[PDB]
Amino acid sequence: DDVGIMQQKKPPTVVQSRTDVFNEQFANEALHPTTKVIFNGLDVNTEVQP
Amino acid sequence: MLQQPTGGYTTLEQFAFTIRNDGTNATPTQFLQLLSYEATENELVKKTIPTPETHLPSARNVPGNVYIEDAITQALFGISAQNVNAHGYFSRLSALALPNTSARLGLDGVIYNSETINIPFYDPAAVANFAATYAKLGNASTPRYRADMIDIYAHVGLELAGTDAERAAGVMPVKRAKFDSWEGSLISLSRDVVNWKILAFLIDLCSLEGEALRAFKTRNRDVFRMMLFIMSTAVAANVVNRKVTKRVDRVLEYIGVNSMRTAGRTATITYDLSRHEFAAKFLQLTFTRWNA
Amino acid sequence: FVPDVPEGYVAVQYAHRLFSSSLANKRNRVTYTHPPTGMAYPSPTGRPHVHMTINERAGMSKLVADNIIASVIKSNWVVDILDIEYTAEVMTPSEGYTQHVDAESIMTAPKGKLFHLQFMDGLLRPEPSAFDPPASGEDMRLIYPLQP
Amino acid sequence: DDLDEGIRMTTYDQYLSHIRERLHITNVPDPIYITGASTPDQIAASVQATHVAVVLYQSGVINGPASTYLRENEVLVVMPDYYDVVSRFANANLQMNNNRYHESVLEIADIFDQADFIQTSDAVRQLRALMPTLSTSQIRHAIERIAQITDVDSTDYGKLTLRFLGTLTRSLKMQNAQIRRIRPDGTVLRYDDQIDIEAFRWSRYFLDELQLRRLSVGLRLITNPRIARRFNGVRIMYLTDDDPDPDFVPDVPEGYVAVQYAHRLFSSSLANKRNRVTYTHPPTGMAYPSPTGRPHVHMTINERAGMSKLVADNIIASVIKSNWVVDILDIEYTAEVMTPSEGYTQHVDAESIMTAPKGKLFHLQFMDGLLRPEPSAFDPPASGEDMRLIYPLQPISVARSMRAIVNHNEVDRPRGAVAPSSYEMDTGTLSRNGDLLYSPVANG
Amino acid sequence: KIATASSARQADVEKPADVTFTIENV
Amino acid sequence: LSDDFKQISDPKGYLTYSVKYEDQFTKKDKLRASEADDRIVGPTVNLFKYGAAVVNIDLNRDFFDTATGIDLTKGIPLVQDLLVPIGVTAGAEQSAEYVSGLLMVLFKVMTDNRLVIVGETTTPMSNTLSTVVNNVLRTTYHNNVGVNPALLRDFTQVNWLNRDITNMLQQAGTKYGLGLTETRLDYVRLVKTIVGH
Amino acid sequence: PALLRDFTQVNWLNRDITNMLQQAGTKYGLGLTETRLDYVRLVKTIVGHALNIDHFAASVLNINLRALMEANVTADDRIKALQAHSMISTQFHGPNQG
Amino acid sequence: PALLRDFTQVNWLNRDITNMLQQAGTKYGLGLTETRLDYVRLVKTIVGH
Repeated sequence: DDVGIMQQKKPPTVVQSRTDVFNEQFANEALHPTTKVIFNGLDVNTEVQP
Repeated sequence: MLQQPTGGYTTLEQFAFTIRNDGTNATPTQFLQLLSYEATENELVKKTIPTPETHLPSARNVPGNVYIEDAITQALFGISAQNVNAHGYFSRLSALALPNTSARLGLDGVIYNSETINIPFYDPAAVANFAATYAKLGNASTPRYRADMIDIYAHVGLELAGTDAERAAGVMPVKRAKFDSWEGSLISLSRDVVNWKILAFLIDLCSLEGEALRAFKTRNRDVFRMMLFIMSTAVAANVVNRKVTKRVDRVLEYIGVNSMRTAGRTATITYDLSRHEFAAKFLQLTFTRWNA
Repeated sequence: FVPDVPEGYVAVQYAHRLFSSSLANKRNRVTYTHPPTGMAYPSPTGRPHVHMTINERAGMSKLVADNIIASVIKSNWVVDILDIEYTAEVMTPSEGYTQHVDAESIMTAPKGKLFHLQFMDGLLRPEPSAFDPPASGEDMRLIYPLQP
Repeated sequence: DDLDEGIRMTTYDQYLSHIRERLHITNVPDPIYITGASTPDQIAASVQATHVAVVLYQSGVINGPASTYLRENEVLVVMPDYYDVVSRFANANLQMNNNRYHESVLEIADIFDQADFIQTSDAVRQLRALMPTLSTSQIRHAIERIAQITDVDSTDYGKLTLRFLGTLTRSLKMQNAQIRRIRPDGTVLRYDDQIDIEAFRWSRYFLDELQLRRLSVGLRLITNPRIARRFNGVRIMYLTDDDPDPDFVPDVPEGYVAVQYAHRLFSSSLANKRNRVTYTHPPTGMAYPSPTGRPHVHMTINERAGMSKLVADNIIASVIKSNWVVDILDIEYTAEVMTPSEGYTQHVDAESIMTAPKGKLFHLQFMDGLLRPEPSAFDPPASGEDMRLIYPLQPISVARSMRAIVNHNEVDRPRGAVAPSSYEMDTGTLSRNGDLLYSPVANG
Repeated sequence: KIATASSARQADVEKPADVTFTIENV
Repeated sequence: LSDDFKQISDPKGYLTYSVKYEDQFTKKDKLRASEADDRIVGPTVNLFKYGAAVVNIDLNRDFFDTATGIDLTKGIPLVQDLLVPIGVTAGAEQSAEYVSGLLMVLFKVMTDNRLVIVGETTTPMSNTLSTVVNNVLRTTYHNNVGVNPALLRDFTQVNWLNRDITNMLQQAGTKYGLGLTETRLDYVRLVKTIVGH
Repeated sequence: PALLRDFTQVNWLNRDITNMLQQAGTKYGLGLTETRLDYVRLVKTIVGHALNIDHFAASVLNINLRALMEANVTADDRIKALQAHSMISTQFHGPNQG
Repeated sequence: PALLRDFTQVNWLNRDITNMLQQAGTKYGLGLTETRLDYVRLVKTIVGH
């Protein structure tokens, strides 16, 4: 139940930039869980509060 | 196999529900007496609960002994319960729903695929009636079946803080609860409740019919109200001590209004969204059974 | 072409208030809370068929933008962004799409930016021979005009 | 009537292969044929004289009272063949029916009271069911291999070494074979204690007594559920990865229609100036050129072989785009249950799950995420959605004894934790013959 | 530090029976 | 004499516990225990240390050795060239290898000629053992105690495990024991004296 | 001093301490005691120990922990203060507000 | 041709072929149909493929 402290083993994160038009195809898709994200540079919360 | 008493399993001294009151044992009914309410300008109105989906989760067989009682009580009352929407437990529960299953529900609250003669268990017809409804708790996460997490709490408020005239009327002012209290009164109350053998309560709620059932509803209203109270503390937007004379009064604003707060806090156990989905579905099923 | 909104959809004005971080299941999440019901949907996959209008984009969290675009991809949201201004080009099929526009920029750019969308007119695309075996993928268009 | 209840019967080849020789060496009359004109009292006389509940079917239409007598006394009728079985009985109830049978194994021990000629059980048959049908040459290869592992020189075994004909190779297959005296004509004589030695009465599979004793324990080992970790079939589906338990199998949603895979379902078709891999849909017959927009379908694939790459990639795209639930029954795999900190060392494309040889063992991995600690209160929100495709079709973690040996909140038990079974901890005692026993439960 | 995982199985300790020359009993 | 058997001490099983731990979980309150009780109970409390995510029961690879041709790394027995196609190479990772492995398991058990002799043993002085372990113990025991979950009783820091194991062990229908048990063959001679452990 | 019971060689001390400790009105204890704040969370879990310590410092340590336990400040407070000191209509998208 | 069944991408061909093989009057098979051991040696001799 306790919050983790040691850096955890996260699943690999595939970024799919999504353009106005694109050819989606699912050959060679991963079967293991894998987080998918649309934007790059998503580490936006940079203003740390002491 | 335990025979079910005409008054239900809850009649047995084995299944008594009790809570410490600043450490001394006391019936939930004599705790609810301490509670007092201050009405506010907003008003709760209980629109009808949508009827639960007929669709039970598939009765897949699973390795091991599911601890369903602990599962439910932790999902509702425990501190930071995890994996509340994991599907295996409720799949075994639906296996209990079957007309002539090998599975059995121990008085311990565990489910055993073995006939297990050594361990006493509930009458299978009763758990058939009970699983036939509560296996639906496995639907709590699936988008098609998610319960209203907001409106259902109106009912909770009405069934807890509601005066008999408001409970008849179906509309009550939103209330601010308060009571003379001790250091960790709400956490300790949730500890005292999470240890309750609620399956006696639920199995009695589903199995009994007619006069015995209605008498169960009157005899156990305070119990139901205490589970409702623990949930209300879990969803209360704000909880604070107020120092009146030397006494310290715990104050929960507001009863009957789910704030959807998920971050932990000192005062009370806290629902993650999964616990909200779960608790809301549980309230859907329980309030549906309670009002019939 | 301007795709029509399907009949089961609910119009939803965007506001920063609808989205928030929330613990869901051992992870913090950009939860959306649907105004018709008040229910919070932690994840993009389960959300109600929402037709969201966005008049602003200013002040919007980038994380919330990714969450919304994911809601397009996963919950079939229709998401009308009214702030965007753009020139257009109508490419012939032989010409192809010389350049593309990421959703990342359509969702996070200063309000005065002039976008340049390209739209193929497919009137003259050649037909495949009757006996040629199928290729695999589908072409997709994520971004559509609101006006002719 | 319950599934164990009914009128028992077996094929004549099963009778001949097993029960008949035991009838011979036990010195009993060959059990009478039932003409159907036969009295129940006659069947009683035969079961009495043969010490087994067995009679051979002769000719058509058994009468009512005799049939009910077979039913109450669980007599095992020996049908020459299974075709049109119900026509062989006159059912006044008219409730007997083909396809209403329950097939099951019946240990010879359950019919013979003579324990001396019983060395095995259901176990070995169950094991043989797992075996590929074996050309006699493969049987020789197996025997030569077991010999090789145990360092015996099996050279010239099963062979003739004639000076002019060269070496020649007889079959090594000889299941249930006995030692029996032959007539000079070459035909076998039924065993006679008056002339043949007692050791020939029943070749006990030609194993030493101790080897039979131990063989029993080994069969109990082999058929144990915990050993049985070669898993069959996988459900492909496009969910978010939310259920911690490795043994999770997503339930099929209420609207889905089951569809057997067939080459016929997919085709080429024109659609908006290209040749789509159209899926015609059997309940309504609508063609669906796009992978997206297809009706919800619990498709079942029994045999991947001959499936095109296009069709497969299209089924996968339909899992993702139309939320298809695609069971694939032909996959044999060996699951490994990882802990969250070791992640997924070994990966699997959808393409390989679709296009792997039918006989090969796949090796899937499955997380048990029970021991994953909660996120910090201020970890940045995740806009992305972790997703999953492959699931087991059956419980994995049949081997599991214990799980989640940590405390949830100091005193509370984590959801999904498992305590060891009581049997692991029951040093019992020995039975008077020396077998292991569990402790008595309750009394007495 | 990074979180990690490990494994352990119970070890074999079977040995040929020891030859003792001393005796427990008269 | 013929060597009809293979005399041994502290025998291998056919099945062993195997454990995967998440090393990041660890109870802060160190649990001091009697040195004697630590040497009976101790292989067990190490194997089922706090933070063990999974505890499986696999075939004992140390017993079902590669001398028999049986690999067990995939978690099932597999044998290279028993049930094989004829006229071609078998091909890697065939599922038939599973059936073959069972056979060889079944073979190796059919030919297990092992005969236990008592190994080095101990007679802890009882006052030196905690009562839960003193009940389980029967005068004597091999120093190679092995591993049983029943030993975690009042030793595992994990609370629910101890509550569950205590519950099972307290029930009449189950009864753990360790070491020299009285048996029907007690005092029977065969060069030496038979005893039960 | 309660620890000297049956350990001090000095006889009368052990008799006197045994006498006091045997009386109902006094009761020594050491280590993890169950308390009303047991299971209460505050990043981590509060627990009670029976320390060997002057009741003064024990009272101050208790008071401090309870102050922390009642303070109930959250991220919303920080983003409000942050909002005061930032240009008007600036937006903050931090963690869960609670 | 009978081998093409459920292997050819061509649908009508697989349909026509399956249709012929699923007739009672025709049945493809490939392999060792027959065997004839010697009366004395008990070894196989003339095998039909």
